[PDB]
Amino acid sequence: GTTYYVSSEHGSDDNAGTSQKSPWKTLNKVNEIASDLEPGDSVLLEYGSEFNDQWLHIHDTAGTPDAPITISAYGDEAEGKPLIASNGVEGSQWYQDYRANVGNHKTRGTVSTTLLLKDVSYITVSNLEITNDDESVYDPIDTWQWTDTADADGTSLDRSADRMDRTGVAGIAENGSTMSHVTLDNLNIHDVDGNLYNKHMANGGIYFMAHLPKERTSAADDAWLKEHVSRFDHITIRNSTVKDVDRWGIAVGYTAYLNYIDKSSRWQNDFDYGDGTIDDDLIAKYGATNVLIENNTIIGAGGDAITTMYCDRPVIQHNVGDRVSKHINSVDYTANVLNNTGNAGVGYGRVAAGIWPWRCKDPVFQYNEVYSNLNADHGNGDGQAWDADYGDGTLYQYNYSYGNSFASLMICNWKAVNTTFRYNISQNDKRGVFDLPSNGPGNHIYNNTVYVDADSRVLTTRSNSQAQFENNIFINATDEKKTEEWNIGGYYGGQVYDNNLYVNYANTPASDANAIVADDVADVLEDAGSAPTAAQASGAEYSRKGSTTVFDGYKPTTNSPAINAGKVVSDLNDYAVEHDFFGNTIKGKPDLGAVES
Ligand SMILES: CC(=O)N[C@@H]1[C@@H](O[C@@H]2O[C@H](CO)[C@H](O)[C@H](O)[C@H]2O)[C@H](O)[C@@H](CO)O[C@H]1O
Repeated sequence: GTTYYVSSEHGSDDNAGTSQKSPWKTLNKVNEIASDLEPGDSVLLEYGSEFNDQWLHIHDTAGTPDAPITISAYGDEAEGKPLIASNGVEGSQWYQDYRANVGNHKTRGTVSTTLLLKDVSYITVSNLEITNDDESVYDPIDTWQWTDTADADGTSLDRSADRMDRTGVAGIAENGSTMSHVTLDNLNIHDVDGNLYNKHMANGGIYFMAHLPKERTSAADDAWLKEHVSRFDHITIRNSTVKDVDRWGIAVGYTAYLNYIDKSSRWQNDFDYGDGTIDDDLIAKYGATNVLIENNTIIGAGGDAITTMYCDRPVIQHNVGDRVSKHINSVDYTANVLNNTGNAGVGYGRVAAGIWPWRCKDPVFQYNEVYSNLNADHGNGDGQAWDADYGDGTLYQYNYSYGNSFASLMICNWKAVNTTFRYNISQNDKRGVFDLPSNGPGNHIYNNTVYVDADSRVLTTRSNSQAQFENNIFINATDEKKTEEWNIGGYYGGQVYDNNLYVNYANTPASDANAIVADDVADVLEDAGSAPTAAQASGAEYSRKGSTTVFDGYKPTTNSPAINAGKVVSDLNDYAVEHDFFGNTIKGKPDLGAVES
């Protein structure tokens, strides 16, 4: 098919636009043909371009498996990725409507979006700079700090509950068809100044949600509704940066069809989650398939870094979350949050975790780093790196958490079931490592290494529910031997421990008939607590290849009591043991903790 060139500085809207020799100047020539773009068509924006007060709204078109549509850059890479900068302009706005009740949230309203993909399939978008700046909002994460009062050091926030929602990239399905094979690659998304509060409008860095294609009046409409399902398949977001956005970093899969998955009777925000189990057929039919989120960097999101929602077996890997929950605090999150009818309340949704799933089935979170999730001591009711939330079969493996305000992992309330947390390193995670607030059963927590400083402890004090703890290394990183509270509460049997390593503690858990005790961590691990304290300058995950890595301190010493000392785990959630934190195969009786020497 056809290739179109646009050059902010060298082009003219009087050119044919079909040649680098004679390119267009503005995105309005692209907006005009957007829905007529065809398989194989490309739109190439020239490195060094700035499209200020402009936007790209592509709708109701598709590539083919063999001829996809491409939005990318052309020219001298060194001039910097072409910038698209809508700046909130009225021309960037559109009307969002789920067309049903999809939670006690604002789910209906005006949205400013720099790059909107509405029912577009088989499209790749790459190599773009995307902002949605409000010059009247300034709160950069690079120089952010906790201030007792609002708007100190010439920061400025709009705390309005009714602040217009903004997104850098919005993926919207509302045709009752599958929106499939969307690739976002190597986008630099920043300064998307959305609503501080709203969780389920297209409000943040990147947001994909599905709407009903028409209102549902009564049960009589289900037969039709269930056969024209707006949903996502094969969404990939990779190599992208999302920085200084409100509220969400990356959110994929919130859907009107949650009324089928969450079994609403009246469709009046009334739900039945059953035992927390989610049927395969249900999440596959009404939710999102083949969602892949990899090699991204999230810095200073107002709320959560990355959240998969109503996704079937999504894969979230090699991503980095850095200093999120910036705006989830008592000074910034002040207003009485909107619903569609009135108020959801003051402090409603004043909670955020790092990288996690909402009502997903067997999501895989592997090879991710999360640093210093913010504000647990200033009004953030979460502040964890990881949150096995409402959902079934969450797998967290091979992840690094550092310095999070409140704990490494949460497992959140009654309908959070069948979680595996294995081969993860937690270092300097504050006020707890494991957060077990009223969680459901089936949770297996094994072959983790957890470095517990004097500002933390093994369990959050509010922990009260089920966890099977095996082959862990617990390190009391203080100057005396601590008597730890190994056990709080009894929901679904409470915390059961077997065959873990307890370093520099004065006691072991009552339930652990197979405890390994060591007084000195230096007889166990090469250099515990020595992994990094902040994300690599580049935003990439630190390397885990070579003779030398930043994680080498978690390697067991040559005659470590960790070596071959684990029980052989039977994973309670049908997740086969394969390798350790570094990709080293597990050989024989596993080594205690997250690293096979
Ligand atoms: C079980 C629970 O309450 N978990 C909290 C999450 O709250 C829900 O999130 C979904 C969005 O995917 C809806 O907004 C739902 O109505 C909320 O109750 C919360 O999202 C996270 C962090 O933001 O932490 C838990 O406390």
